[PDB]
Amino acid sequence: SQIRQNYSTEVEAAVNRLVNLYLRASYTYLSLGFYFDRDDVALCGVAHFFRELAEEKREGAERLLKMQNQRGGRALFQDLQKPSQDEWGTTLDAMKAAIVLEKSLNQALLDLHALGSAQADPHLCDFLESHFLDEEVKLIKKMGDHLTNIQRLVGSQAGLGEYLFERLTLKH
Amino acid sequence: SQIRQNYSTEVEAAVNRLVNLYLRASYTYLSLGFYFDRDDVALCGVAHFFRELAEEKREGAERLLKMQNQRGGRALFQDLQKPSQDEWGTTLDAMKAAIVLEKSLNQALLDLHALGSAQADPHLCDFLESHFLDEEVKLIKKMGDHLTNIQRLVGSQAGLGEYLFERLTLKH
Amino acid sequence: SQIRQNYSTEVEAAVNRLVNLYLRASYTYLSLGFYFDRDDVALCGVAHFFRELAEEKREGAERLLKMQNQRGGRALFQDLQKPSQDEWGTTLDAMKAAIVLEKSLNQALLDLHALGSAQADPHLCDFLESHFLDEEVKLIKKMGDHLTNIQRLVGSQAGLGEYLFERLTLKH
Amino acid sequence: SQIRQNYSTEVEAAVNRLVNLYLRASYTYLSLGFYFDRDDVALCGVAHFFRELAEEKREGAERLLKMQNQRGGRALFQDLQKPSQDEWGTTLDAMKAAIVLEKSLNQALLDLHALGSAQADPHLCDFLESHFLDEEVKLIKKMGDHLTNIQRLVGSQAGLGEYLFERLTLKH
Amino acid sequence: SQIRQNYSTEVEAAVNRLVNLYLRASYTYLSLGFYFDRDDVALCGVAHFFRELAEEKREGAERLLKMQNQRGGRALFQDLQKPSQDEWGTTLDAMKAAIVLEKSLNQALLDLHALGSAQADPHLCDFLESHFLDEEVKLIKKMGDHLTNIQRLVGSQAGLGEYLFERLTLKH
Ligand SMILES: [Pd+2]
Ligand SMILES: [Pd+2]
Ligand SMILES: [Pd+2]
Ligand SMILES: [Pd+2]
Ligand SMILES: [Pd+2]
Ligand SMILES: [Pd+2]
Ligand SMILES: [Pd+2]
Ligand SMILES: [Pd+2]
Ligand SMILES: [Pd+2]
Ligand SMILES: [Pd+2]
Repeated sequence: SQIRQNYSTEVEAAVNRLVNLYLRASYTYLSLGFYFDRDDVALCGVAHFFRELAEEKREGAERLLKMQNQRGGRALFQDLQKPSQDEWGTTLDAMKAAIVLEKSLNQALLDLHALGSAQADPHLCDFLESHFLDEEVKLIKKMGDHLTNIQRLVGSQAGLGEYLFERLTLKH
Repeated sequence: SQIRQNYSTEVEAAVNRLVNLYLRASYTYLSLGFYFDRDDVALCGVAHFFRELAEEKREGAERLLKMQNQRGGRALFQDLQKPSQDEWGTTLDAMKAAIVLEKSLNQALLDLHALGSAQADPHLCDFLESHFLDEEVKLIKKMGDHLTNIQRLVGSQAGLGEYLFERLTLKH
Repeated sequence: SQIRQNYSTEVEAAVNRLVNLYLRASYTYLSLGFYFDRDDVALCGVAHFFRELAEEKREGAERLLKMQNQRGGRALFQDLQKPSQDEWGTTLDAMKAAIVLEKSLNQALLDLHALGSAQADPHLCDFLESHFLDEEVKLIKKMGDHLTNIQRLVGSQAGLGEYLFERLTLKH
Repeated sequence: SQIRQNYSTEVEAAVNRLVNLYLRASYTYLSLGFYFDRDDVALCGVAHFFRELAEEKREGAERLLKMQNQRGGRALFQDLQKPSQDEWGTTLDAMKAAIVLEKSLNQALLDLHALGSAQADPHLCDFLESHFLDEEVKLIKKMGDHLTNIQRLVGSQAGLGEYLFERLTLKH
Repeated sequence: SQIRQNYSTEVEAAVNRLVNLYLRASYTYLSLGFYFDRDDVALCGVAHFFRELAEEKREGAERLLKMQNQRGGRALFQDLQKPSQDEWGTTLDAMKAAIVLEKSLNQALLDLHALGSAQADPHLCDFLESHFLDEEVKLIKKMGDHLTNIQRLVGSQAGLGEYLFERLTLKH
């Protein structure tokens, strides 16, 4: 290094883990994105929603890696586990799986902020705030909104509701 | 001629047949296009979808004919059989008939490419690639997507789903 | 006069009657237009569709009156009977009543053309062609298209279909 | 239907026949268009002249089909016979065959107008006037002009005249 | 090298030969181009037609050489034989010699594609397709068209036809 200052080995390690988490989340969204582009699923707006998220999670991993280098920490990459599912069911199933995924990332961010606080590392605490914490809260709110609307559309005709939600809410 | 080189009589004949196939497909789509413009059918977006395809298949026949002349082959036209139906039923029925039609054209293209390969005619093989093969794959994918969405909309209220699909997917 | 030439008293009288018919049709559409603007009916697109027709039928009467003066005939106005209904029921009911109304105007136009032919009055025959006959055919076709779509939307949930048709077909 | 008014079964049938005629004429011009693009014929302006006509005749069939639906008639398609020739000889031969073809279409239009008159169908009579009758007269006049100029160029050197006509009159 | 992969010595050698062929063809067209600029020949459009081809064949050799380096093959240049003639006779003679030349290049391209296929070298097969095969087919078609028109103009007055072709087809 030569630059490292007030940056604990504990935070460095947690940041590398959080990179793996974000990359895993990107991979999961990549899978979701292609599943909804299958000719037997064919929900364009849902596919684009998840493809967009795959890109956001990748960008989050890259921002963490840049920060790791800015602090004099060292990136360490691990094997990326495949997503939990090969097929993702309905839009409802997928949005449920998405909120749980996001909740898990948010909790990892909270655990890291807690560690930053315990380690008296305010640069970390700020970094997470501006790039990650508020973004997660806004995203989880949106998914909750979507889940509520998906659920109101289930009714007795599930196909009709799945079509209308994709057409009228997720418009490409 | 004076220009013909490496262009077998077998390929020349197959190209003339494929022209007839494409023209037949154009005629079929012309019929479909007008059927959905009937006052007792009246699905504007479906009519435009098939009218657009009638034009594409005609253009495909014309490109084959131009290629036939470029190679020194001779166009031979045959009687064009009328479409298989006078009335085409629902949007679902029509999209089903469309995919089968496209599959039959795609298989004719594949048979011709195979013949090109057996005849060692790379100009042919390339021509088909760029103008026909990838276009068919994209088109069949789209029709599969449409079929999936049509089918999800059938539910218990078929009229409602047929209206919504035309309004929200085929928007003119 | 001083200008009247080849213009029979029979045609002059029929033209005055046709003016009354067109004005009556305008009045009927005026009533329809306001009925769909009632707070307990409230179908904006349907209201605008009929208001637009009230204006078209008025313009048709004015064109006939201008022609009457161009030929040296004399406008004679009669009492305008009120519309056949005070309340018009559903969009379906109204579109049914509209097509019958239009059919009755079209038949009056046909009867007048027949009279023009019997009276050897080609200026009349042409006038009706360009301003009235083709317009009626296009309009009746459109109403037939609408009726078909309204009817497909009735299903088991009439309110839903009436709302969707107004929102998605009659968009203001 | 629900819209059909003053539209006889005789006219409906004649319109379907006239569609077949126009489509046949389009096919004939398509054949002519490609024949003049053969490397051993190679008269660019003549090819474009006939290709342009193939498109015009197709558009004429489509306008008739649209009108058939506007009146509440039902399109019925028949097998399209191949053109009368596989090879078309000289520009002269082709222009001679073109005028006869056009004369045959014009006579079909005249027969249909006569039927419209006998059936007291002024909408038909007008439709044919504006879209077909005057167009045929202008086109036949042009072909007559071309035939006269082709014939003056035959002389003792037929190749020279055929080249000059294509270069100087049919300029692409 | 360090980059060479799936690139046989047989293909490398054939590519070097094809470079020599293309350069020879450029030289031949250079000779043709200047012959038609002689004060006692003086056919401007014919000169420009061949000068343009000299440049195209040179560009083809350069594209092959670039590809040879892209694959890790090594350019080897050989003595360039002078053209088969010092004087080229009529436009007809020259266009005849041009088509034979082009046919010989096309056959070399076909032989190389065949070799690519036997050597399982798809990058080669594609390269030839896009840059060479379709270009040759279009060019040979054009020369066939020209030959047909030249021949129709010979008549009984060869000078007149040679002048008219240069003026009216090869316009600079
Ligand atoms: Pd999409
Ligand atoms: Pd999309
Ligand atoms: Pd439409
Ligand atoms: Pd439309
Ligand atoms: Pd309104
Ligand atoms: Pd409104
Ligand atoms: Pd051309
Ligand atoms: Pd041209
Ligand atoms: Pd020059
Ligand atoms: Pd010059």
